[PDB]
Amino acid sequence: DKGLQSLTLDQSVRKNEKLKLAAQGAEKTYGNGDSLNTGKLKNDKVSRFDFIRQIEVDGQLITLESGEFQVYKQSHSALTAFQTEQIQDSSGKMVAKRQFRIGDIAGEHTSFDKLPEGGRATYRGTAFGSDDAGGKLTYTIDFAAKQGNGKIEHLKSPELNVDLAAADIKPDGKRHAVISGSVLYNQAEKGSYSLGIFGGKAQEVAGSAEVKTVNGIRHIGLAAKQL
Amino acid sequence: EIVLTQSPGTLSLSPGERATLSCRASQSVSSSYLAWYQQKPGQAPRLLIYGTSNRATGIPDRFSGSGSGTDFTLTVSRLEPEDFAVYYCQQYGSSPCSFGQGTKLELKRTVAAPSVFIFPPSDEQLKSGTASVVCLLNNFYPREAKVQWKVDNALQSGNSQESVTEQDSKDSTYSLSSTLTLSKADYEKHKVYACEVTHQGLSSPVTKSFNRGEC
Amino acid sequence: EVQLVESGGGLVQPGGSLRLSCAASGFTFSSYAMSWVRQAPGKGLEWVSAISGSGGSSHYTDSVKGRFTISRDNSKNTLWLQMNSLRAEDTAIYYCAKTSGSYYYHYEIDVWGQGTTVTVSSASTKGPSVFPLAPSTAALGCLVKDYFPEPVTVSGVHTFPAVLQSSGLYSLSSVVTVPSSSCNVN
Ligand SMILES: [Cl-]
Ligand SMILES: [Cl-]
Repeated sequence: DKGLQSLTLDQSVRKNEKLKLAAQGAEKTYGNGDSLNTGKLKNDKVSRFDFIRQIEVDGQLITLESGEFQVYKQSHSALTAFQTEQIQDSSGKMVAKRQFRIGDIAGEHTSFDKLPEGGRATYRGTAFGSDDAGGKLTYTIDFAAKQGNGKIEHLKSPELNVDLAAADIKPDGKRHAVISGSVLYNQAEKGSYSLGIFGGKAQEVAGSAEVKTVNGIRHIGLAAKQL
Repeated sequence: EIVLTQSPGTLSLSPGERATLSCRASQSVSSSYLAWYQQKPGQAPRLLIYGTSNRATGIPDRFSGSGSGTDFTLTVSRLEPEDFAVYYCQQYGSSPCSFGQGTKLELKRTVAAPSVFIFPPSDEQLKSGTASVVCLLNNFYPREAKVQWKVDNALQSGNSQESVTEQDSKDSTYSLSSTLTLSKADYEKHKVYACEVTHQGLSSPVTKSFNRGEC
Repeated sequence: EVQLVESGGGLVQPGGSLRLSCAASGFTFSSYAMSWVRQAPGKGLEWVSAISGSGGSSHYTDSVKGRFTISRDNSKNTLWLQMNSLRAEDTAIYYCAKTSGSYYYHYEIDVWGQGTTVTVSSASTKGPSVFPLAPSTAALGCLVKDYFPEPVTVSGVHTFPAVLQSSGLYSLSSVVTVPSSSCNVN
C-alpha cells in the first residue's frame, strides 16, 4: 500500500542463484533481477525474513547460505541486508558462520544535476548492523557546498558509533548523486561510508558504512529522511 | 507432500551379511535433501546419513548411502548385532517434510520351538465377573506362530488378543501371549480350555489344556 | 552436551490442550531451525511442525494446521508446541528435533530429544489389579489387567507390550521361567 513499492534484487541474488524468503506461513522465491514487493512492509523499520540461497551444481540443487534477510524501507529508498547463519564450508557441506553484509541499496535515485542548488538538509534515521537495528543516524547535507557529514549513535557495540566525515556529493556513472567518505572514531580513520541521495527533492539518504574493529570489518546499513 | 516408499518392509538377515535398504520417492529429491535415521525399540531415532552419502558424527564406515532422482539406498556392508533396528529415510528438500514408513532389520538365527504354557483364571478375577485365560509361547524363532483357542473343542474367534515381545537382546528369540477373555458365566459353564500352537520348530502342533476346577 | 529435553506431555480428553516444552542446551539455539516429530504407537515417524532459527517463519502438516502453534524463546533456549483441540489420532510420542541449519527446511534433524508422551482419550486413571499366572523348566507370571494410561513396571523374564482392550483400558502380562522344582509391579 505505501512506497517504496518495489526493490530490484540484484546484489541480493546473483544469476542462477535461487533466493527463498520466508515470513510466517509465506515463502517466496526470487532470482536475479526479480522484484521484492516492499509496498506492504512497515516504513522506517527493519522487516525480517528467513532466507536460504541455493544453486544447481552437477545437476543437483545444493545450499550456499541460510540465515536472516532484513529490509529497511523508506518512501523513496530501501536497502537489504543478510545475516548469515550457515555458509558452504570452503566441499558440499555447510558450516556455522555468522557474518553480516549489505545487499541491495535502491530507490528513486536523485539526479546529481537536479539537486537543490542551495540550503541545508538534516536527515534522521536508522543505522543497523549485526544483531542491532537500534542505531540512530543523523546526517546533514549543505547543498551550497555539496558536502555531507553525519554520525551514528546508540549501537550496542560502542566502536560502531562513528562519525561520517565531511565528503563531497559527486555523480556516479548513472548521473546519480552519491557520497563516499571516511569514518572516524575518536579522531582516527576507522573505515568508510557510502550514501546515495534519493527522492526528486533529495528527501532521503541510504547507504552503508564499513567500520574497522578489533574483531574485523563490520558493516552498517544506513537510511535517513528529512522531516 | 512427496511420498517415500521403503522396501522391503521387513528384512531378515544374518550378522556379517550385506544389507540393502531401499527408499523410492514419488518425485525426484535432491541428494542434498535426503537422510536416513535409525531407531532401536524404546529409543528415539538417531541421524545416520545426511545429504544421501554423508555419515553423521559417530556413525561407522560400515554404513554408506547412495542414490539420486526417485531411488535411494542405505548399505550396511557387514551387519553388527547393534544394527538390527528400524531405518527411516526422510526428504527435507520440499514442504511438508516426509518420512517413509520404515524398514525393520531383523536378526536371523536358527529355528527355536516355543515352550507352550497355559494359565487358568485366578479366583479373584472370577469375582470382577470376567475370566482371562492366558497361553504363553516362550523364547521362539522365527516370529511366525499360530495360536488357536478351543473351549470344549469349539474353536474360538474374536475373543482373544495377542502381544509379542521385541527380538531378545541375547537369544534373538520372540515371546508371545494370547489372552482369551470370556465372561465368568461362560467360564463356569465349560470344562476343557485349550491353546493349540503351530511353530516351524515343531513337527506337529502343540496343545496345552486344563480342566476347570481339576488340578 | 547438545541436549533436548521435552516436557509437558500427558493425558487429556478430546478437545483438550497441552503445552509441550523442549529445553535446549549445548549449542547456539538461535542459529538452528527446530521441529516437532511424532510417532503414534507402533507406527512410523510423522513430521509435525518446524520453526526457523530466528522464529520468523513456521510451517505445519495440514493435519494440525489451525490446531497446533509452534514457537520459541531464543533468550531462554526453549521450544514450544501449543496443542489445542487435541484429537484421538494426535496420541503419540512427540520428539523435539534440532536441525543442522537456520532455515525451517533443507536441513536434516541432527539431534533428537527423548520424547514426551501425549495421550488423548476419555479413559480415567485406574490402577493395576495383578493376578497370578501360577505354574501347573516351569513358567509363572502376572496379569497386570485394566490399568491407568501407560506405562507399568514389572521386576528369562518377558514383560509383554500392553494391548488396548475393546474397553479402552490397557492390559499386559509379565512371565518368568524358573526351575521346575524351585511380579514387582505397581
Ligand atoms: Cl516471504
Ligand atoms: Cl464363534
